[PDB]
Amino acid sequence: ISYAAYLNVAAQAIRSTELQTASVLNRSQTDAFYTQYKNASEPTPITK
Amino acid sequence: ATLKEVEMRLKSIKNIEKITKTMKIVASTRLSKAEKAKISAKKMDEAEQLFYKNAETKNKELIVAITSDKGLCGSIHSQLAKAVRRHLNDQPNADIVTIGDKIKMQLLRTHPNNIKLSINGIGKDAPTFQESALIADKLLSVMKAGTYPKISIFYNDPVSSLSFEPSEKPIFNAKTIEQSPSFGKFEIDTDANVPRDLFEYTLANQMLTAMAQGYAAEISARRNAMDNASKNAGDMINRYSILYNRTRQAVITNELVDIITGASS
Amino acid sequence: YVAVGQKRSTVAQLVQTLEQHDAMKYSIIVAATASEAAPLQYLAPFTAASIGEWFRDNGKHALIVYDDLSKQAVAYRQLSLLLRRPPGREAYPGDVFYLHSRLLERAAKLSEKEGSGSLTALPVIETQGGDVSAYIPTNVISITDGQIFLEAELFYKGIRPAINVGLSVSRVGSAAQVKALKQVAGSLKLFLAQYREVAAFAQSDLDASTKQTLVRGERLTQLLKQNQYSPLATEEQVPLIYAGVNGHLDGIELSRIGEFESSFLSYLKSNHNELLTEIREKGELSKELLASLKSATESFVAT
Amino acid sequence: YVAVGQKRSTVAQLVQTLEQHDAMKYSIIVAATASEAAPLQYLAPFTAASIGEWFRDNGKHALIVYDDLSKQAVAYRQLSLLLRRPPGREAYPGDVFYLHSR
Amino acid sequence: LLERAAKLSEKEGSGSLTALPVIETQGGDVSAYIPTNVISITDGQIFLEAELFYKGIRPAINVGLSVSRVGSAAQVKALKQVAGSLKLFLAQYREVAAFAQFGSDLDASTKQTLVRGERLTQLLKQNQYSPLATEEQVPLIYAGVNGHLDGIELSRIGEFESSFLSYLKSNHNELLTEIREKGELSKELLASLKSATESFVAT
Amino acid sequence: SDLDASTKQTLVRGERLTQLLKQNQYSPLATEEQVPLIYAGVNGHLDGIELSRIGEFESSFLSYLKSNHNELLTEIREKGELSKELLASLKSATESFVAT
Amino acid sequence: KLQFALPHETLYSEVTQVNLPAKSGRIGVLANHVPTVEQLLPGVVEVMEGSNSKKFFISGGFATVQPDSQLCVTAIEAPLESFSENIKNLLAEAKKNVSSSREAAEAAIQVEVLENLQSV
Amino acid sequence: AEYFRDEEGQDVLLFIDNIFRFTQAGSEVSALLGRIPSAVGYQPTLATDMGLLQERITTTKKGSVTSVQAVYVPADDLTDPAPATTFAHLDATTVLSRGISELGIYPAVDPLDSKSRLLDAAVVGQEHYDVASKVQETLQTYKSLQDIIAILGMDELSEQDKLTVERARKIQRFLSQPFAVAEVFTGIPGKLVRLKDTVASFKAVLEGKYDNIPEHAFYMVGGIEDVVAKAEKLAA
Amino acid sequence: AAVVGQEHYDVASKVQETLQTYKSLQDIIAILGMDELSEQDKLTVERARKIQRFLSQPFAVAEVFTGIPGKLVRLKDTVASFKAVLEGKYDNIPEHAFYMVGGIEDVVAKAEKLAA
Repeated sequence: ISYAAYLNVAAQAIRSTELQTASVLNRSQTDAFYTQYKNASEPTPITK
Repeated sequence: ATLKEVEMRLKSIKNIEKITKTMKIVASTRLSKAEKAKISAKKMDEAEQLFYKNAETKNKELIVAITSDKGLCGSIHSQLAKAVRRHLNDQPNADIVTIGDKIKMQLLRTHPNNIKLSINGIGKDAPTFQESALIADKLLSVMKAGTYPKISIFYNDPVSSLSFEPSEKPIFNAKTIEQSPSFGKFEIDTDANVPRDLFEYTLANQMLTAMAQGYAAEISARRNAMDNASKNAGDMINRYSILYNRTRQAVITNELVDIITGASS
Repeated sequence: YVAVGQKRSTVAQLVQTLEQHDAMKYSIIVAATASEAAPLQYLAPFTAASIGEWFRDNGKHALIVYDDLSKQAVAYRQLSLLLRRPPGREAYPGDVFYLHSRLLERAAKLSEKEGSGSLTALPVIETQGGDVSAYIPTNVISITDGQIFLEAELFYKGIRPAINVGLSVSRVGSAAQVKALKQVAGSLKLFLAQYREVAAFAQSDLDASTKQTLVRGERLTQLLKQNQYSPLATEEQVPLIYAGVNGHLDGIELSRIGEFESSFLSYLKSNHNELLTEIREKGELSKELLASLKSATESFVAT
Repeated sequence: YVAVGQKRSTVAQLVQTLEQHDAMKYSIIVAATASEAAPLQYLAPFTAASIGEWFRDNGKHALIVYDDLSKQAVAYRQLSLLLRRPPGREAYPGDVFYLHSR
Repeated sequence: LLERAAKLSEKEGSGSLTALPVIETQGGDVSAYIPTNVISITDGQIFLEAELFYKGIRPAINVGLSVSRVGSAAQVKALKQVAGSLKLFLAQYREVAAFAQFGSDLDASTKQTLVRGERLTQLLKQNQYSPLATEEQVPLIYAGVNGHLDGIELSRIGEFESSFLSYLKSNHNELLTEIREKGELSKELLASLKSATESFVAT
Repeated sequence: SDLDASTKQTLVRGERLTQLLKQNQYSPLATEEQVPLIYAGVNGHLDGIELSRIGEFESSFLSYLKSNHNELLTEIREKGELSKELLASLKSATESFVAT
Repeated sequence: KLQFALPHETLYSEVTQVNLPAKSGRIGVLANHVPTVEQLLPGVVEVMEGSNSKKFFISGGFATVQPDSQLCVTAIEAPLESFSENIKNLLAEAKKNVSSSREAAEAAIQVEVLENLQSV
Repeated sequence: AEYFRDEEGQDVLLFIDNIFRFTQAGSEVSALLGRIPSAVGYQPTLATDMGLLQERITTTKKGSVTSVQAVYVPADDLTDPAPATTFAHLDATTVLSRGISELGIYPAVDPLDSKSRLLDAAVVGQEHYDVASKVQETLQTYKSLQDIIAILGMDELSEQDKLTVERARKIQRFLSQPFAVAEVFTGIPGKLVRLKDTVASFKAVLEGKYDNIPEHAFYMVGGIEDVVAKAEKLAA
Repeated sequence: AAVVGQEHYDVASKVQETLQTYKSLQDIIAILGMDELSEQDKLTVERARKIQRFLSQPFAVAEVFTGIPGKLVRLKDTVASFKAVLEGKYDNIPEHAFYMVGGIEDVVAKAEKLAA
């Protein structure tokens, strides 16, 4: 997969002593849903 | 009648004023954090821009846009829509990937050759690299972003803490990097495919900057709007206040007429 | 104390309170109670004023508190209507102005040939909707030389006295202000003015200046609370206000403002009863007193 | 030009203005100043209109400006109240419509 | 005049004149002397609101300004059970609706209320000169209160009401007979009704 | 608010017309003189003069009209009803002055 | 010098020695360095200003020396001392789960971060 | 009542209903007597008539009489002179609100709008006073926060604010207690709760000692003992 | 509807409801931009602004006073015209085209006039 997806996963993995700031956790937490679209016509939005 | 209709509407107006006041103030608190993020991010971005300039990168066409799902953040939704519209005369059939519900409705109308991919749920959240990364990954696969020799991103540059000017910038594809000449003063062999890596990385790094710029502009717009609201509400308060006062005086005149009728007895 | 239309039970409590605080031995209560007839009510402030003339004429000083002229008005209304005189604005007799004005001009600070007599007066008007728009308030407000306008929100917010100082004014004001207290409280007016304005942008914390104002202002507002039926000596008013002016109270926790106050006063009483006596007799603050006071305030503030 | 309920000074300035614009020679001024008695003020528009009718009944075109009938209303109000007739609507006489319409 | 209408005892032959006063309000001024007086005398108010008349409830009864002090003791036992939280829902709808016209980002709880509430008002809507049998008011309130119509789209609520009644008349006419006959809803009847309503959600 | 081009054009005319409306107290104007001025604005020739300078245009236009052809105004003085010739003369005259 | 940046604070702007893990192996940069673009891998990183050394654990990013003799580093998140024992244990468990389940790329990176941490 | 107070010497607990009717009746016979009516048509003798009634009722040394006088506030406007005149004469005002009733809370008494000058700190004791001050503040905060929660959202509230709101909703429905004479107007048997028990129970709530109890297990029940019991019922 | 038919009554019902909404949002429109109103509402507002203007009709007697040649339109035509407008059929042409003019056909023609 994409190089920046590799880098992303690395950031997420680093977010897995142990304990870290809220901004890290927020940067590794997403409530979004990629909404496939077209034309209007939208295949159902699934979590991102 | 007059009296009650004045008063009930005046009460509504009062309640609206109070809510918008509260919102405006809370918005100011929130605005500081939004802006703070934008500084650090923008500094990070500039270091990359230093490359793009020196490389003389010199970029169909993709349009990406950034707004929130959220409303009552001024005229961001339609001002960004308008700055999109000017550049949607530059390719009407261009596919717009919309980060944020509000601008989407307007753009979708302007051409229905636009919304192909959209991202809902960024609007509530703060600018975060992970989101940008996932969006990038989906952009490459879904929109075949690298294929398009142009990419253009739209956002609201938060010019001052009371203003926002809608802005755009060009994201440089892997093709662009290849054929830019003064990329050659920077070095790579073939050990890495720096166009194919750097494109992806700056797809997100630029996108995060656009998001940060936008987020601050959004909160700024909300503050601006709710302030102007307080003024508009005040004017109605005053107009209905004068009406209230006149209505009050007249009733006393009727009562005095009743007492004067008693005097006639 | 001129108890007008006040139920006999309330006045009984009043009398009892006066006895409790051993104040009966200079108090006079002219009473036209709720039950007492509207003619008696009409002549009740007039009667009270007459008592005042004897003191005033003797050149001595006294304070007559007409409480409340609002009930005086109603009695006049009842009286007038029954005498078939047309009722004036807001159905209160046309010459109600004339009545109120007669009463309020029978309080005075006499000439020096007249032996500088004093009959201080403090009329009380109860605003039933809080509307100063109302005819009886408007008339009286005009006649009076200053007003204090207490606000309900403040009362609810447990600020007793619930005076809203924005809507309080004195038209004689600083002429009758203790020199010491004048020195240490020009600032106080200005601080509170800012605190009021920046209270409505604190719903938040933005400018460093606004938050600084807020700390000084909130502590001051808390300081000016007073538990009802405890009076305060001026020689103990001035130190507390000085502290606030110098913002030493800023550090002191809001909840601990109260604790600070009593402790500070006792600390001042033990350490510097010289200061208290000096304040009392000088009636003004020397540079040396403000110097000593600052040192003391710092020391107490540290503990 | 009917000047009703107006300060005698102000009217004099108007007269002087008109005579400066040499317009007086084609115009009449009827004056019913504020000082003048309230019933006289009441009768002032009616009287002025009679003068106008003489011109009208010469078959000659004319104009009459009644400035200000609002002051006639206050005048009629005073008269009505002093005739102890019950106040009309808005405390202005009940025959105030009739006064104006006639 | 008004106190000459009363429910009398059975040693008075159990008579009862019921009275309905009608009072025109001059600009809705209830502080006018005649309106004030009458309000005290009477045991209920059935305030009618003009704006709601225009809004499409015809007749329109502003339920906020309507009270019945005597209340249920004349409300059908069944109808009391079903409409128990109808009042609560409407009251919540009223608060929520005020917020809703400022149309800010809605609390999930508030938009549940908003959606339910919108349907409820539309459900209530009356059609002039056409009463409805109580036996056939019990189903409609059951359906609404048990949120079967909360989902059903606002526009076609009017269609739904007519059709639901027709459907029950066709199929569950036995049930309707029972509601008429027994006037309080048994567990079995509530379930039967629930099953019927559920089936009619998708038609 | 979003202003449609149709509304914007009307607003632009309306504002320019408002300038035209204005009068200066104790200065009465000839009926004849009013006829060209109204023609101009109605036919939207006051787009051709920015709002600030509309007042300048008006006085200058009147001076122009008298100098260019007081014949038109003399005609409106006697005829008091426009003809096709007067209408054309006004179109021509208004365009001519508007340009300068 | 070193210009180091993150989207929450820009850590550096003159840094003496920078030690970087790159797709060219390992690179050390001191003052003037010929101008390159290098991808920063998920890393154990050292940045030294003087002999004093700060040790960073990095989610990878990009490095690009600009032709003014400044090493522009942009990376997503950096500390090493903060990152470094139970978290390594958790990463081992997580690695086991990740092994079975893009899932490959995730597992490679998961192993890499776990290994890079294990090196600490 | 005077006969009871005086000549039978005993304490009483007078009840009058509704004293707005006393005003209205008096207004009518004033007009019948030809007296020029005062404000909002109310009798010119309104004050002294109210006064005569009110003054007559009092605690003497012969006895004690405790009036509860109902007042109807026409069109819920107490700025209307007739409620306002009565407002002076009555020691311990209580406001019953339509809104609170509509929320389903019976008592319909709106706590922040009710005012009793018997809530003096010494009179009810310092503990009672302090607890009640804390309750009053908590509810007032909750009312202020209602606006924020509604529009701005529930989630933007602070952790501190959220705990205050959660407790306030519990307190709000802890107010809700059934009434024995509203076994007819409801069915739930009423509860007579001791003064001491109430002080104790509200204190506990504020401390959050029963924040492990459902909100609805405070709703329409008596004392703390009942609230705990209803937690078990809801749990089941 | 027992008199003028259910269809007539229904058409009128929608007009009343729409206008009442429009009156209702007048406060909100002033305090907060009309742009910052809900999408559903903006359609209503646009429709209502059109309806309000549509209601106009030059009078024949006062054709002089209005200065517009009078318009008198059939009742049967009126119901049809409003029905269409409510179905947003002619909602796509200027608001000012509905202003101070008669029937739907005239609106279409006035669109042509405006278009020039």
